[PDB]
Amino acid sequence: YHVDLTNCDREPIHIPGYIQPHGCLIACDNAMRMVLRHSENCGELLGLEGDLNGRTAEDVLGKRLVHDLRNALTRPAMLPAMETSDGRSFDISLHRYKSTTIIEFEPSLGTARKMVDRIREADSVESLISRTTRLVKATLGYDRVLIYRFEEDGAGKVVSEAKQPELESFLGQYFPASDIPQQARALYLKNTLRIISDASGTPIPVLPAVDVSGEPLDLSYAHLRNFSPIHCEYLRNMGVAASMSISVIVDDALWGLIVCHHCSPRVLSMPVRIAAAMFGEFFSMFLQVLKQKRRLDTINHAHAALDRFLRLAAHRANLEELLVDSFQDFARLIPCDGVGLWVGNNWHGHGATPPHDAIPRLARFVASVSEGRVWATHALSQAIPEAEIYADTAAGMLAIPISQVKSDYLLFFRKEIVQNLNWAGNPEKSYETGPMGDRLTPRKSFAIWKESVRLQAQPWSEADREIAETARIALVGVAFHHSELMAGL
Ligand SMILES: *C/C=C1/C(=C/C2=NC(=C\c3[nH]c(/C=C4/NC(=O)C(C=C)=C4C)c(C)c3CCC(=O)O)/C(CCC(=O)O)=C2C)NC(=O)[C@H]1C
Repeated sequence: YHVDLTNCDREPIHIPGYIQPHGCLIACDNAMRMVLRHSENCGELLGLEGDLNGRTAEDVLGKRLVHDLRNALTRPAMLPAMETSDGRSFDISLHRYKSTTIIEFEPSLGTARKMVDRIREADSVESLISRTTRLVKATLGYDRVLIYRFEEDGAGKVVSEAKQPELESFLGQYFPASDIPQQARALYLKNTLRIISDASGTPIPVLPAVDVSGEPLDLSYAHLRNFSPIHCEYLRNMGVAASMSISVIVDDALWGLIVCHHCSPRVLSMPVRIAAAMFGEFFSMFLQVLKQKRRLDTINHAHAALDRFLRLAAHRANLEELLVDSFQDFARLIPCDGVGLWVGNNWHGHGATPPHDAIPRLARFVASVSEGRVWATHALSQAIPEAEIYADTAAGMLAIPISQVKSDYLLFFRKEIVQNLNWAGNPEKSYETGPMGDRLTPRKSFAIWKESVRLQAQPWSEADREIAETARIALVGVAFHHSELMAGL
């Protein structure tokens, strides 16, 4: 077995058989009686000799320490400043997973509260995320701090950045979903924090990698777990020697990551990591609440806007004329780059929309698939091949029925997503490569993403769809109310 670009999507990164060099690791049985595995550097760090496997935990660590560890017993217990029998001092991380006890040893001020105080008053998602990269960079001292937000398809967008002036910007850039494989996302979801202390360091083998019964050691919750050589190469091509990531959990899902990159080796001590993880939890909670508030404000605004229109309709004899005069104002309901009105087989457009002569084909399509419901796509050329030609202007379409009887619609459009990019990076910046080649570089990642979203628009969110359904009911309703008046006209 060797990992490469053909099979890295399935790399079993939870069982790498190695740890990072800034600590050592002992695996014991579920009762913590016997040593089953140990990293090769345990002898050096703990002051021991030969094969530790088979020796008892007490033999290896001391009765005192084993007692304290048992008492501490999948969320790892953090025990700063513990001592082994001979007086060597360690920050110890202890957990049980799959009924194996894993003990991690690192040879070894109100920070979290003060950091959290500086974000608690953020009053929008942007205000929260902008200040956080700045704050985390200043407090933790990394050369770059980013926040990635995952799109619905899994792609990452770099939504905030604080960096050393001489580093290139990645702000507004996207990376393909495949840049972080599924197993990596599963581990990000399980552990608040992920540390890479030295990307160019030499990893330390776990002894044995595979036990007598054929089982590998599952290091899913071990902070010393080594990382993929694919990512190692990616980091090295970027000039990045160390990282720490904080998982952003919103509504029980992985919303994104706060990622700290350092151009030289770096690892935070256990007490600072505890503070950073606590910060991450509060950041996640506050973000969750701010997203929810923004959604509420958006729905509230839309209802008020629909009421304003209904108020006008109550003083107009001719609803169709009112719609022809007003339809552009519905662009305020749902973010869009254009909007149009298809009523009585005539088209009226505003903003970025398909060309006038393309509309009858589009309207026939909408009438065939709507079935009196909101219908939406962010890949219009997949439904109408001829739409490819105008994808630069209108690649996404959301259609709202506005009559219970006639095939009349209000149509919202969005441009293909590359047209709305706001990328702060340097197009002249290039990257060196290793054996796997230029795939493992930001430049190439971004190019792959751009190619993957050709002819597609930003997807219509659940909130967009909810507003559209409310608008359908309002407009179908008022059309029915005016139907005798319009029959007369
Ligand atoms: C086929 C597998 C691939 C792969 C695997 C891994 N990626 C991991 C982390 C990771 N990779 C990236 C990708 C980036 N794309 C960019 O464009 C960019 C910067 C502009 C970056 C940094 C990211 C964002 C991350 C998240 C951590 C970080 O940002 O430093 C990963 C886990 C590493 C670990 O064990 O902690 C695996 C495994 N990466 C690939 O690119 C493909 C080929």
